Amino acid sequence: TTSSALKGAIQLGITHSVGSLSQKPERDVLMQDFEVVESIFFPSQGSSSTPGHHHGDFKFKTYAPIAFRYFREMFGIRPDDYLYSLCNEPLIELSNPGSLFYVSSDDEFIIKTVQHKEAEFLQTLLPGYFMNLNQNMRTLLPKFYGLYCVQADGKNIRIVVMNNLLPRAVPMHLKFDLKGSTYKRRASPKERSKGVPTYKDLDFMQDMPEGILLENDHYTALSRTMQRDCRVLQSFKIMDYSLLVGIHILMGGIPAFNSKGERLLVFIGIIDILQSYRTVSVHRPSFYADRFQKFMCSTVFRK
Amino acid sequence: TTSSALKGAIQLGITHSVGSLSQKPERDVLMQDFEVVESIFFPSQGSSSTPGHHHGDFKFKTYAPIAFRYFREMFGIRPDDYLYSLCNEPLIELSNPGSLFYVSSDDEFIIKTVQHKEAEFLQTLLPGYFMNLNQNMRTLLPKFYGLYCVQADGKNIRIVVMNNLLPRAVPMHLKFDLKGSTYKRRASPKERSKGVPTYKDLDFMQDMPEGILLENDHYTALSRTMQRDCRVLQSFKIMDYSLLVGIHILMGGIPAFNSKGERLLVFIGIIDILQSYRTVSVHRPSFYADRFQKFMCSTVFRK
Repeated sequence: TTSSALKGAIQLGITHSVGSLSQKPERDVLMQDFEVVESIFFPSQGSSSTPGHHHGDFKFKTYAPIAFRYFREMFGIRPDDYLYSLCNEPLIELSNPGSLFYVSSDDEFIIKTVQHKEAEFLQTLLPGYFMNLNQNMRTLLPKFYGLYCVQADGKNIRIVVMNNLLPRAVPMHLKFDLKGSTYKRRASPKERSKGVPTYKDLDFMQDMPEGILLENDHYTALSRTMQRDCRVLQSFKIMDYSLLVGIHILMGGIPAFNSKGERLLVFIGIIDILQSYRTVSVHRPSFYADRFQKFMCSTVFRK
Repeated sequence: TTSSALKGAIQLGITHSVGSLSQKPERDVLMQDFEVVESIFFPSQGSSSTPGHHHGDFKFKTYAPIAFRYFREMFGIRPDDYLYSLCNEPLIELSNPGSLFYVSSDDEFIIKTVQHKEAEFLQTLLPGYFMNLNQNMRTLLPKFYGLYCVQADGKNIRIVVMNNLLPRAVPMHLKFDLKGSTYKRRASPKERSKGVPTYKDLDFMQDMPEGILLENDHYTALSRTMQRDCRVLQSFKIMDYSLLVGIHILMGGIPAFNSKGERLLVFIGIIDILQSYRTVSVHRPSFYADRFQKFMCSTVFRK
């Protein structure tokens, strides 16, 4: 039960870590806060912790606690809802190729697994992530809610908690994953035997040759924050990220769009961020991010 | 003419540096931006610059240009007004013991001189200063508008541009400079032969034994952002700063206050910041900042 052992510790780990944060009074974030790493150990019969069929014996670390309560707050995630969704309702597994990929019962939170490299990375990129939120409210970047580590019998599973663009609340008729490149960028046979498959660039150019149409006001805004997100991402030497796009042929938090003659609710966000600088040229990530926006404006079309 | 040589270069230096920034389109700040140092050289007869009786021959460096346009913007300093006030109206000198202390004609900007140490410092503390603005709008900290350096015949005069709490627009009947300490913290004989002298702690405790009274709403707010500013300052290992307080016995941007029976417009802000970590204990700055607020609540009184 590699999984059930993890599944429980994560729920038990967060209840404590975040629960006990909520007794302390809130106070602004300082630079020092991004580097903190608070831990706590979870024995079977520890008074101040709890025992468990899950909690056989382990330690639970949470990175940058105070930054993440900020980030949650700024995302509008009331902590009661956070730790209800995660720790109180049986979260559910999901195949997606040692790394796991869990999801909340309410399907508003993804819990991914991440390698030591990709995790320490994220950690270093918190201050830019902060500088981003506070300057670009409509940022299509991933919404990171938390970063933790379940150290288990001499092995560390580190995990990231984040939003889940396309939640299941509103149905998705179409899903595209887009990089602005082309090579082997079709869907696998397996993938198109799904119900609402996630197509890719080449698929999009033959299946949606007419673009996805937007009114000048909505397009302007989108162009604007693509450009901005791309400038950030570029700054961090990041690449191989894609624009996940949920089409809904109609809390409609989407944009006003049109097919080749019909009303739409698109739903989009940038994904697969944590990958940068470990042999690409010094001007590669720039090229990648130009290609990106320039292409997302044969994807999202105007007038 | 050590001074007139500086006075002109500063005006000529900023016009160019900031003027030419305004042709480029605005774009968000990134962490990389805090470390940039842009320069430009000012010969007598340089086409793309200008000549000058002031500009005999010098180089002009501006630190973190893009962060400072952000900070200006956030302070509501329209750049046309910035470089009119500074570069277009004859700024005026001021004794205040090689360091000079200029002021704008309109008296809305102080131009101080700073040593290599205190300047590089400020530079390192920009990201926290950013994290502060964006989290505490009513921050009693200094408003840094710009940081530059006039390299002159093989010597660097570095200078800081900032707000000027008590401007002369509204008259100041009383001025206090307060640290929450006491030792040799009286006014010099010279100082009290001024018109509107800047008294200090001991003076304040005998001259204002009745506090400075505030209504629960206004006091709450003040307490709150003292506490917060002090937490920031503490974080940066900073001390020997004071609360400059302008009393006006009545664009009234002050707070509602009362004397021992009369209406008031107080005007306050934290000053003398750039001094930290260069032999004080690891918990000294904390002690300094506790003393501070705890004392500023025998200075600013409630109910």
